[PDB]
Amino acid sequence: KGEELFTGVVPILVELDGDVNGHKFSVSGEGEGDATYGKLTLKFICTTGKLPVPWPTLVTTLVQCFSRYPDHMKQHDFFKSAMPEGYVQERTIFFKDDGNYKTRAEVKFEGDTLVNRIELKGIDFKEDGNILGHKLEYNYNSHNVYIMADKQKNGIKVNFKIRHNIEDGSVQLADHYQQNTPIGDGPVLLPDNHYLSTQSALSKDPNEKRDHMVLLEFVTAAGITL
Amino acid sequence: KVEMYIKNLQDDSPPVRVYAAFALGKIGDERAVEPLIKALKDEDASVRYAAATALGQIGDERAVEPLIKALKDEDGYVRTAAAEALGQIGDERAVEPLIKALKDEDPWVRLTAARALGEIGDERAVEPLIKALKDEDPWVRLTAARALGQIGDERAVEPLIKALKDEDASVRKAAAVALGQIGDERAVEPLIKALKDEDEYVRQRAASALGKIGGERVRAAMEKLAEPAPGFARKVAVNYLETHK
Repeated sequence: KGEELFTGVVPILVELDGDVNGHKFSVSGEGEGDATYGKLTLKFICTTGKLPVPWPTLVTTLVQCFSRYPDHMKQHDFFKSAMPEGYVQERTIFFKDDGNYKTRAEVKFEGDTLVNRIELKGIDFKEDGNILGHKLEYNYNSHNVYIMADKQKNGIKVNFKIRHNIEDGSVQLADHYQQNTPIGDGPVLLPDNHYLSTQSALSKDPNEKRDHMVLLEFVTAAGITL
Repeated sequence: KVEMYIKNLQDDSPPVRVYAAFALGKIGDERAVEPLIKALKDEDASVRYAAATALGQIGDERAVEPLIKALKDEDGYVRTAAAEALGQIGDERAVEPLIKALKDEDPWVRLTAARALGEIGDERAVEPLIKALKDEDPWVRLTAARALGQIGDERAVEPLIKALKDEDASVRKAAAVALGQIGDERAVEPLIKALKDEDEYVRQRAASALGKIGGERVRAAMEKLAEPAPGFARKVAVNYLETHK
């Protein structure tokens, strides 16, 4: 099953409910993924008005099952192996010298659709900091996402640092600590240590007057030899 | 390994080529410039996009004419990566072809070209960028404003004063930063008014724009503002008079 469900273009839905320093919001995303290209094409709208944080701070929260695993690495793809029952993903994200987000999501098929549902809580943000003071540039860097088997349970531990460009020419770091565990019974691949190498471009929809983000993303697994 | 990715650029499977191209832009080695220029004509648009992205990252001026050409690609993402790549390389030969791209059908392509023109810093962009301030798309207008700020040419001062009244808060905000960056003192009174703007971020940027302009003109406008102003505007002035002498 697992990887089988991903052989063509799969439609995606994303739903996020967040509350950061008391400002509640929600975001709905729609688009598609092509795991053979490690490619995502998505549009996200804030359905509750203006987004109280910068859109780039939410890119990682807003489907690593669409990463490209190369042929020789297929036995390390935990994400697709958990499907269709899917997995729970949890993070804490520490914005250096500022607040943090804690998040919990379920990623699974609902019908023919891969759906990411998330709840996000963030606190201790600085009112005129980079986040809440909207000082981040509307762009996105390339990163390496480090993945390891969870020694204790069927699942993985994942760690990385997101670099967020600030408009004055400095960089804000967001340290991600992540855990994924399967939802269902179907056994899962517990992978050797490896990483994903990511690329993302943010844009806007010229017909869209709501607060929104368009996203194009390319991700491949790597760091296993052959 | 750079050897390996250059080799994988030739693979049958487009995905293999795609991530070969990205990887090579990351490594930054000059050896890959030639084979990546080849990949700019790959039949797969994802490959073309990766190749263009990587050529921007390598920073090598031998990719400039090949990328000027990718400004005409049928794919808007490829054309976007081409414009961004030329901004990053900074070669002045890109200026007139990016000037043209200011009229692309895809507004994100227009936006990216305007960004790239600010990054180059070439004077020739000033007038077309001034026109892009009236683009239908507010993202383009914003980015044109920010690019004129970075070019720093005095011709943009009056058009930017006007943009300070644009219907979109984000354009007004970028117009205010740009005025601060240019430092021309005609901006003082208009900026003092933008301290009255409804949008808090417009307000704060007009405040730091005035801090950057400085000089006797700002000083006197603040002595006056600390008397007949109210709200944020008055705090800005009392604060300024404190810190500045």
